[PDB]
Amino acid sequence: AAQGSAGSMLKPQQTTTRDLISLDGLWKFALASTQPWTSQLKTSLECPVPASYNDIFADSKIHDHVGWVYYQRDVIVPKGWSEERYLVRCEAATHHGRIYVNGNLVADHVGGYTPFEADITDLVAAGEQFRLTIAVDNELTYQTIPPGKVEILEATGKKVQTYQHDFYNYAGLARSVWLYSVPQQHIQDITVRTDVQGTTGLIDYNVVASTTQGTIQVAVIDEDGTTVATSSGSNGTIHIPSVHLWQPGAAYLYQLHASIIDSSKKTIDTYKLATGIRTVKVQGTQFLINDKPFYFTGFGKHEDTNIRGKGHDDAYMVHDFQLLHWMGANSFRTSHYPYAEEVMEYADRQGIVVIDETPAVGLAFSIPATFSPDRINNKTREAHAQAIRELIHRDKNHPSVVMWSIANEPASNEDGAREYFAPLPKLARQLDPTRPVTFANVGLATYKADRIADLFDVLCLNRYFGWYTQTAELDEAEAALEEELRGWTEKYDKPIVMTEYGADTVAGLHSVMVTPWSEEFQVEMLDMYHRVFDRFEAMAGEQVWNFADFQTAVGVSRVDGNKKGVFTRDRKPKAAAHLLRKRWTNLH
Amino acid sequence: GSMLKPQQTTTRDLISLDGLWKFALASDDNNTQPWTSQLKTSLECPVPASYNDIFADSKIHDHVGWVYYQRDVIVPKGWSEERYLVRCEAATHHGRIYVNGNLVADHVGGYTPFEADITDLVAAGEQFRLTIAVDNELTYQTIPPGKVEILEATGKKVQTYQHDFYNYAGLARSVWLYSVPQQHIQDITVRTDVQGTTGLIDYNVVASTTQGTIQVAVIDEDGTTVATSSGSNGTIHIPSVHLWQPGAAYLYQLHASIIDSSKKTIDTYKLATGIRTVKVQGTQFLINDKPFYFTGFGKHEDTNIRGKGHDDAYMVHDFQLLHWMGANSFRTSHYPYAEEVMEYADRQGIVVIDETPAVGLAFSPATFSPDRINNKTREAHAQAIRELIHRDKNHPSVVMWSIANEPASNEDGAREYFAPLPKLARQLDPTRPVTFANVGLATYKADRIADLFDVLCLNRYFGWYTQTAELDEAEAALEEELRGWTEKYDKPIVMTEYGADTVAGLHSVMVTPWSEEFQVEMLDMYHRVFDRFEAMAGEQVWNFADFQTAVGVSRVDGNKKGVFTRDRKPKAAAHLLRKRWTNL
Repeated sequence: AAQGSAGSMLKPQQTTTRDLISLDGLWKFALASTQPWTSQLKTSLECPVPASYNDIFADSKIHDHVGWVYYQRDVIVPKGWSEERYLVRCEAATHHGRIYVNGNLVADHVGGYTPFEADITDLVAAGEQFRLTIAVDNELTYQTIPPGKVEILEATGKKVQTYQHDFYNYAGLARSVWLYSVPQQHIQDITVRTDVQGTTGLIDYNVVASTTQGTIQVAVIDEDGTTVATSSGSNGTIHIPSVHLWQPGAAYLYQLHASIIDSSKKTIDTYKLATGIRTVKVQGTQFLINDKPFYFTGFGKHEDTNIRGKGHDDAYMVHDFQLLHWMGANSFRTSHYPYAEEVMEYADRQGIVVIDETPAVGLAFSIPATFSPDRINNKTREAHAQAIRELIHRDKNHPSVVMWSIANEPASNEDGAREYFAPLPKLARQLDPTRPVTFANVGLATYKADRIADLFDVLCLNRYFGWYTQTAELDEAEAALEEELRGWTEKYDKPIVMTEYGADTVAGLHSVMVTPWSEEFQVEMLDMYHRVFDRFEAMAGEQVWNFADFQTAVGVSRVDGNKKGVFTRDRKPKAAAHLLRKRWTNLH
Repeated sequence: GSMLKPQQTTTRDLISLDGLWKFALASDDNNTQPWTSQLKTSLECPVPASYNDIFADSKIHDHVGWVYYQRDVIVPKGWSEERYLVRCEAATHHGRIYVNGNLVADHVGGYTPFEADITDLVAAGEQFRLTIAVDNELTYQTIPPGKVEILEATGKKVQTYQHDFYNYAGLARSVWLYSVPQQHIQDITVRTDVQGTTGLIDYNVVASTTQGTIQVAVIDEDGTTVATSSGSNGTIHIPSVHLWQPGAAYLYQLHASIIDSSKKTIDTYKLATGIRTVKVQGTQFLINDKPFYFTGFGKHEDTNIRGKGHDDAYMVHDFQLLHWMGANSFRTSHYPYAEEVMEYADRQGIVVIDETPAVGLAFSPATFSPDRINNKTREAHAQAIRELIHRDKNHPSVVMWSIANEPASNEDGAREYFAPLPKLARQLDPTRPVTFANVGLATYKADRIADLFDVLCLNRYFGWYTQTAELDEAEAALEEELRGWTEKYDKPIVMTEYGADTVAGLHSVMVTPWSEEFQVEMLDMYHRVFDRFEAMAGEQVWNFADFQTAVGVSRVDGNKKGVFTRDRKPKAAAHLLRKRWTNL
């Protein structure tokens, strides 16, 4: 883990040449008390892996814990492995993960939403058994990339985790853990850039191999199963005659088979990696996927379900996606962190557009000046960029991912904000020149007051007039909102997307009168917002906040988390769901 | 036709096949044999789950008949010289495994494993297309029984059945590819006895071939081996044993290895056992020779979207909620649950009543005849006992088998039907008492099955059905029945189920059903009566949590008799229970 760079490999898969093993299951679990990774574990406490631990146990001490926790289990390297290089991966640690093989530290990793792994091949032998213990610290600071500070309670002395975001600070191994193998000479990375000449579809590729052994073949197969182009070399471009384009309601995916042939006509490594072929351009006030203009519809979302909290779930993913299709949503935004990788591949097959967001949420203090040597400084920017790299490295390939979101609701109206943010969108366009760049702008940072927006390609606005400013005054709110829309459309020649608009709603709370927290009120606000968007020709999309009720930090104005959900936390449609379905399916 | 739960050792390997499978349901195309081609679906269905609620699509949820799960599988290169097979922890009722178009297994239990040795069908290091066909149709001969019918006007197929809960279908439990040595261990058996302070156990391993020798280590929780033995089976004493107790789980690990001509280990298996005895004497249920009282619930394999699908987190949380409220037991309501739950219960010190999938042997027409439930049905019923007991025999947590829930034990034919069944059970496993859960109509007068069973499991719901909202009246009808049974039979009585429906948030200070308060009052008044009867052996409230059911004008989006909500939140009764169960 180095400054200015990203060292993950490709998403482990199984092949004729590589082997894959799941470490998911229950693991022994305990709380920081000393040096637990040097002996076995002493607990009847077992925690499921793909999951956040906080809610799992029905224990207050555990849920409330500030610091490190310890997952542990034994592992056996299959005896079939020697002559194969093998290693241990975490798709994500809560925030700060550490990997111990038997009681030597083998990896330390600061991102909370991106993979990390350790090559253990010289460290254990094929056929041998070791003690995998993984340490996850949930502590946020001013330098950690969702920012925060631990404090202490004057009377009881209890440790307490402050932060500036909405959603609860769920910790642990939220994403699958793996033990896999790769041949000594292997493909480590692949870069795919899809473009279109007339009707001919060309993808520039780039394959990275552990050594300089043999050569690099690439077959490119269609959905039916018949290869449609081939190539040699670590890099080039591939021509596809009469391409089936990946379309935002009509996913087409070709399968790029990268192989590492040895001296002779023999395959020694291979890797299957799906791409779809699509361009993304912003021209002025317009968002083009495949040179036709596009309008987002959908939600910012969360990784949040009932007991597992943030832990990725196969069936909620599929269900969630069906609800999107049910209502004719075409996109969503990975809200305030990168989601599980498997959600991105699913999004690709599913033909859903994604706004991929770094875990930079709450870069402000006004939910004290936020950009200084105290709160958000240069060491913080360093971590912010560190996170931009790992996200892009990981996600660069998904045709569904369509624009990077640098941050949520940063204090972009304050002195200091511009210096801070300047290198970040520039980093993004550099590492990946194919997609546009944005961040979701807060209400305070008005068109006048914001000093960041010009550095970005698309304008993403979060607004809540009918909620905060004009509380229940929908007409006075329609005033405020078009005031603001005008301001942006006049000052800038970018396209605009409402990334956040909504109102807390308690399922079953009804009222014939104007009343916030009533299914009815939610409808009305949503509806008048829509009416306003349609009168602005500069709008390029709309994302309700949020998909579904979700858990947040304890708070008096938070009714057991955030209820701005259009669906309940158990995924049941409020009235708003049906409004959105009616608008999204019945017009363009 | 099963084998020990696959596990990774030094000599066995093991891959999970869980994840997104291409999913499609059977239509009446030209394509009558979908298992020999790529599926036309662009639907991916998650595996550990069950499919009905997953797709937000009616036709899918409503479907009667076959569906197909399909995916590609790579047998590892290193697997050769080794023996490998594909296991299904469970299907919906009827599962068929196809390996490259080839029918390789066909299995009729709904909640137990089935598997296929495919070592000669696919080459190690090669890829194959695995497709699994699961049929959800019940009949008079399936183990939950029921008939399929046709809606007169529209023509739509519909599935009738007799039991409460919804008929969630699919691959509700994990799928595996796994390696095993040519000369492998196939089954193990453990029987734990207590002889004063010393624990004894009789191991019985069954390997594939008879060369080399069988060796056994028994390691304590601290890593130190504590008795050793040689031979395909023998009996072990453990000096000052650490007993598995309902309050305090303790699990010795039994390593059974298959030594060869030399001093090398060709195969090996790790099998957890707890040392504990179950005796029923008189009206008493004794665990390790002290009186025991079941506290807890009938439960269900039911969560929100995955339906019946096994779930690690809800598992762990559920148990944490038993601990929270001082529960000590539960009943695998109306089907054996997933294997790993039973394992977990072992580690957790939670006692289990293991029930077969046999509910709804009741048509309230005459239910026991050559039409509804005949010998053929009874064949299948004995098969489930075989497969249930074969799989679960080893668990210190499992403490009783439950033959069936709420059968018409009061009708003619009932007796001829059940007779062979508990005999079968006691023959397959002498170490545990046998029961079934008695329905309300089958009173202590009317019932004609009960004498044939070790423990009496009942599920009275007077305050609900009978003296609906008349608790004083229900109290009487309740104690009347308990006099009856305790007067008539010299056995332990456990209220297997009991309690009233309740809507979270619905409240009242008076006697009003469907209010949180009414539930507390019913549950309570029952406990008052249980405490007066010396023959009582345990109480299990009817239900851990709300669960989905067959659609009904009397079922508010499922059953709400649950003590927690479907997303597992405490109702008023949860607290009443916690108070009683922790404190005395």
